[PDB]
Amino acid sequence: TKIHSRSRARRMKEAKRKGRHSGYGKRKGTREARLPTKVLWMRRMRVLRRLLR
Amino acid sequence: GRVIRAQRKGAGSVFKSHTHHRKGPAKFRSLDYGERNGYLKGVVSEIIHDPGRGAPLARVTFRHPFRYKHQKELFVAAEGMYTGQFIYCGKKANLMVGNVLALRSIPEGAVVCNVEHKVGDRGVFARCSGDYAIVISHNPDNGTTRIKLPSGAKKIVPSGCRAMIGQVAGGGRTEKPMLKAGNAYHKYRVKRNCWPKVRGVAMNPVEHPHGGGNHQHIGHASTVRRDAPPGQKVGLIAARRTGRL
Amino acid sequence: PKQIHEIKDFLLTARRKDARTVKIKKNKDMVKFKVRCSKYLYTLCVSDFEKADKLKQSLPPGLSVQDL
Amino acid sequence: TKRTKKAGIVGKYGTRYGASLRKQIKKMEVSQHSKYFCEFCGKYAVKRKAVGIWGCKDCGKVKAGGAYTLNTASAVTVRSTIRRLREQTES
Amino acid sequence: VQRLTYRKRHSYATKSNQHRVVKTPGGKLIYQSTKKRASGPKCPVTGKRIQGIPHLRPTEYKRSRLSRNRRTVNRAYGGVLSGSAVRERIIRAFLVEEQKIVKKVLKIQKAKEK
RNA sequence: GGACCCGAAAGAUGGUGAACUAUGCCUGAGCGGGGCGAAGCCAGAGGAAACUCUGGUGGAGGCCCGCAGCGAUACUGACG
RNA sequence: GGUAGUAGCAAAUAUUCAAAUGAGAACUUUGAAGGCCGAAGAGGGGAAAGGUUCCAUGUGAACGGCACUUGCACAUGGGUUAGUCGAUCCUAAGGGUCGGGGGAACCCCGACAGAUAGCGCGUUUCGCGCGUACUCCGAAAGGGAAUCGGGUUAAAAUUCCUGAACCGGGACGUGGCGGUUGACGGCAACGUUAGGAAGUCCGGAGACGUCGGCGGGGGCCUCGGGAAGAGUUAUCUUUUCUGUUUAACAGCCUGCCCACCCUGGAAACGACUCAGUCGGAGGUAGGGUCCAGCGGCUGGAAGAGCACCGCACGUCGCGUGGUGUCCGGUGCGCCCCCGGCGGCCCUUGAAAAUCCGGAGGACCGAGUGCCGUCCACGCCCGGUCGUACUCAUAACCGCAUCAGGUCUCCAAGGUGAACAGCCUCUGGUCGAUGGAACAAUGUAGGCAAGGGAAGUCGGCAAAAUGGAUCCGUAACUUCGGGAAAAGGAUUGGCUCUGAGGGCUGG
RNA sequence: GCCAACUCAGAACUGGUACGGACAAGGGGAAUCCGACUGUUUAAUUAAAACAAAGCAUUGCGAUGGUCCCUGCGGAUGUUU
Ligand SMILES: [K+]
Ligand SMILES: [K+]
Ligand SMILES: [K+]
Ligand SMILES: [K+]
Ligand SMILES: [K+]
Ligand SMILES: [K+]
Ligand SMILES: [K+]
Ligand SMILES: [K+]
Ligand SMILES: [K+]
Ligand SMILES: [K+]
Ligand SMILES: [K+]
Ligand SMILES: [K+]
Ligand SMILES: [K+]
Ligand SMILES: [K+]
Ligand SMILES: [K+]
Ligand SMILES: [K+]
Ligand SMILES: [K+]
Ligand SMILES: [K+]
Ligand SMILES: [K+]
Ligand SMILES: [K+]
Ligand SMILES: [K+]
Ligand SMILES: [K+]
Ligand SMILES: [K+]
Ligand SMILES: [K+]
Ligand SMILES: [K+]
Ligand SMILES: [K+]
Ligand SMILES: [K+]
Ligand SMILES: [Mg+2]
Ligand SMILES: [Mg+2]
Ligand SMILES: [Mg+2]
Ligand SMILES: [Mg+2]
Ligand SMILES: [Mg+2]
Ligand SMILES: [Mg+2]
Ligand SMILES: [Mg+2]
Ligand SMILES: [Mg+2]
Ligand SMILES: [Mg+2]
Ligand SMILES: [Mg+2]
Ligand SMILES: [Mg+2]
Ligand SMILES: [Mg+2]
Ligand SMILES: [Mg+2]
Ligand SMILES: [Mg+2]
Ligand SMILES: [Mg+2]
Ligand SMILES: [Zn+2]
Repeated sequence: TKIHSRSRARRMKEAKRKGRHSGYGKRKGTREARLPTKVLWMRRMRVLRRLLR
Repeated sequence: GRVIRAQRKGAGSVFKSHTHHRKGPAKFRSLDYGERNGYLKGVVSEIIHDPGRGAPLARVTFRHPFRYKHQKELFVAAEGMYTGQFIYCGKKANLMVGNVLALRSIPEGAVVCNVEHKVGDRGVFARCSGDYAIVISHNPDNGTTRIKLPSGAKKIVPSGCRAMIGQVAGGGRTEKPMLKAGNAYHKYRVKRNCWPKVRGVAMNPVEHPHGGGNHQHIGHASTVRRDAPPGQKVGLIAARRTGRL
Repeated sequence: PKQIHEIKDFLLTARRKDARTVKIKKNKDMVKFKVRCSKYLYTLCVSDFEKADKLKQSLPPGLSVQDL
Repeated sequence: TKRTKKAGIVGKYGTRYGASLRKQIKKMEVSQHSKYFCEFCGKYAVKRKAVGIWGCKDCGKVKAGGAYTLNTASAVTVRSTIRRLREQTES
Repeated sequence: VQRLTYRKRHSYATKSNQHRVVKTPGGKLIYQSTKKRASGPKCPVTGKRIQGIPHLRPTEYKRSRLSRNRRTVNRAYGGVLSGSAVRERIIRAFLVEEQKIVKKVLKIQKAKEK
């Protein structure tokens, strides 16, 4: 099979996890589209309710 | 020179009623000995929606008078009835909402619905949601009763005709504005192909007496004869008057 | 397919008329005995090879035996 | 926070159909979507299933009522008239 | 990323043309027909499911295909009415008969008095 | 009378088409990702009270941008 | 005939090198290179429609708008295998009818004017009891009895081969089960492979809209480690790539979200979801029952498939042997299925065949055999027709190998909000007659100093604006909007800092 | 102690001020006329102010009936009120 390596993708993932390529000039979707606040609220509610329990 | 829409209605085949999802005709029990002389008890099992009909319908189960089986009926629901309620039909049934009684046993001033015209026809009058008939007076001599119909007309019917105590449920439906064509579309989708309606003055002369002209206008009196032939009888038929009150 | 968990039931199944053949498979950690009947194939798993040899010796004379 | 000054439920219609029609339909929109007291089980669990049909979530009883309210105004008057007539007949 | 095709000459995604993806011992993915979800027996009085009976297609309940214990409940009206409904029916029958006897004896006493 | 030859727009009679298109009915199938944020609900602040305000939650609409689908405004473009 | 060897062959990025065959090669085949389709495809299948176009061999002429050694052309042969996939069965909108009513008649209405078909029990084949005028057509997408891997052809396969299952029907034999004539256990939910029964009656499944959130399962995607092979290696790279599999069916286990049962009796109210909601009509709590599963283990089943490493014939052994197929993580990810809530309706979103269950108990048997038995095993059978192939920038229609039209299933990586655009992997493909030149005029696509609509009927066309983050936003208003009003600022790379979680352990 | 994900917000340094570097992707404002709006329309010269629409109003009708089809017989509205 023809070569299609994932090394560049993995290196980009590492750089992103380090915080690279995440500025305002690298964003196309809105904050909601990138990560809905509903998801964050659900996560927070689950975490806090589990802690209280 | 073309058959007009009103004329084409009668042939049907696109103007027939839409009855695929209907639950069957709503009517009283067939008049029999028990209802003529005593009373027969039934139990309301379900209150259901009948597509194309504003009033809800009630499923009632009766014990067959002389057979070992269940007698299932579908009545037009009167407001206030509920599942598990006992329904009594007959001459000796108590005067309570939901019971079906012969008009001879209903005192004057009572409110009734689904009133029979002929003894045993199982109900033809005051069947729509929020509608009712009022018993006016009884005539023992000729065995007839006078009632007031929803339209205000007073009709004399034999005192043996049956009627259900109370008014038809679902009243007040027409007071809510629809606000949009889609609601009317949904309403008439289950009734018949009678919507939308095209104004006669919007047509060409060939297909309507109101058609034609360089301006939109009827061009002659919109009041037509009672004996005007089909295709010519359009507008306000046999109007005794027109305009505001 | 069905599994027989007892050597006694395995012998009972093998004794009946409709038992056609018996297949013995030698796995690393156990020995499998398979009997072909009319409706089902019955497999008995024996963890110890000594009891497997005893069972092989105990197979009815009239039943065909194959080694896998 | 106060999301709407006066629209309330009819805010779903936006700026369509006119203020008067929105105000007129507000009453029906509120009433038909509200919970009603159940006489049979003493709970506020009666909800409209279809026009004129009102079922209780708790005890499962289903009642035939008004198109957009559990009890129409004329229903009480009809009940009172029928009760009076029945009492007169029984007496 | 193997892409699949229908195994039968049905080419539309209807309710009766459902499938699952299964990996065969040959190392390839393949479709397999799956039966439509069916609701099990329901109690007409309460409207809730009848316990002790699996939810299968009507033909899967056939006697030759399903064991008797799986399609039966050991109680009066077993498999048809729920336990609470049966209890209510029994209590109602008993109390109504008792009240009928009470009415009869009351009528007899009233007739004797008059 | 076919009436020197050829020629109408029409009229009549009897049949054939809803595989295109129009409409009703039955039974199936299909339609990214985003924006605005109505009811209902939670908490807090101000106030003598009435009541008002704030921050969240939720996801309504013949609502908006827009992919597929459906359609076809302009170039009065190409072709003609 | 002239027109005239003239008009034309120009959309869908693109070909090149060597070799083979052949009289003849830009166009056939092999290999290499350079490109395209880019998963809502130029890939892999079906429905309709076509009808042999499918596969092998060969080829004068015609045709394949240049050419051909070639082929969807021509000629000679071959090819479509079913109890399990469909039709077949059911009924939908509707269609066709008896009788009756009309009609000169062809015909019209259509169960509406009427001694219905018949259906069960026992039998001297006769008796008894039920019997509301169509037991007909109508869906290769509605409903619905049953099959799975592995292998195999030039061309067929869930149809052929092997192995392993299932469904329907028939008849008996053995064993087992009940007789307290018609089982046992659990307080209960209910459990156990069996465990009476006829007319009559009743319930359920089949059986159903749409939208939104959340949760579970299968497949895919993705990260790490172990081993096997391959790629790069002037330098670096324990790194880059590939594959590391488990079908129907049988048993056991498990028991989501709900639902249900037992104990008990709650305000200082508590429990609880993303959202809701629930509780003296009995919550919280403790303990249980049941339901789904495309969940787990085992049999099937490693003997198979795949990868790798060897010996051998070396013209025809579909030959012979070994090693491995292992252990974890992660998620508003994508496709499908399921569960449970919530929103919407003057819209409430089929029927029947068929199957299961239940109410009743006429009637029925014996003492070492009788009467029953939906239990297990054993035995026999399973009709007719369709099945090749294309499904389209040449296999359907459009007079054609026409840039049009024609229903639907599957759907990888990167960027990115994104089945947007752009690039890539699997698969496919370079098929649009070729060569030389680079005049005018055109078609399509750009740029242009200074001015900026003076052009023109008219700003037609083009240009300008555009994503995201922060600040800010007027008149008017049906108070819902206007609104992305308007108007401002920022955006790369690199190195860091801070915040936002899960499991285990008293 | 062992694991886990990509979101958000800040700070230095740095490049010819480049940085939504391709792709992707509103021009905006002040008024007049018509139609309320969404929807529909002359397949192949007109998409519009035309049609429809919710809202408003009028007319007939209680079944031995209103409207309509049919040569006749009988039918549609009507599983209706
Ligand atoms: K005419
Ligand atoms: K219409
Ligand atoms: K109109
Ligand atoms: K006119
Ligand atoms: K006018
Ligand atoms: K059971
Ligand atoms: K002449
Ligand atoms: K057609
Ligand atoms: K349709
Ligand atoms: K040749
Ligand atoms: K006749
Ligand atoms: K007929
Ligand atoms: K079918
Ligand atoms: K096989
Ligand atoms: K259906
Ligand atoms: K719903
Ligand atoms: K299967
Ligand atoms: K029984
Ligand atoms: K075939
Ligand atoms: K086809
Ligand atoms: K100008
Ligand atoms: K001018
Ligand atoms: K729209
Ligand atoms: K519009
Ligand atoms: K337009
Ligand atoms: K109009
Ligand atoms: K009529
Ligand atoms: Mg997103
Ligand atoms: Mg006018
Ligand atoms: Mg058609
Ligand atoms: Mg737009
Ligand atoms: Mg797709
Ligand atoms: Mg060929
Ligand atoms: Mg006849
Ligand atoms: Mg039949
Ligand atoms: Mg919605
Ligand atoms: Mg991924
Ligand atoms: Mg092996
Ligand atoms: Mg019984
Ligand atoms: Mg033709
Ligand atoms: Mg991304
Ligand atoms: Mg006539
Ligand atoms: Zn209640």
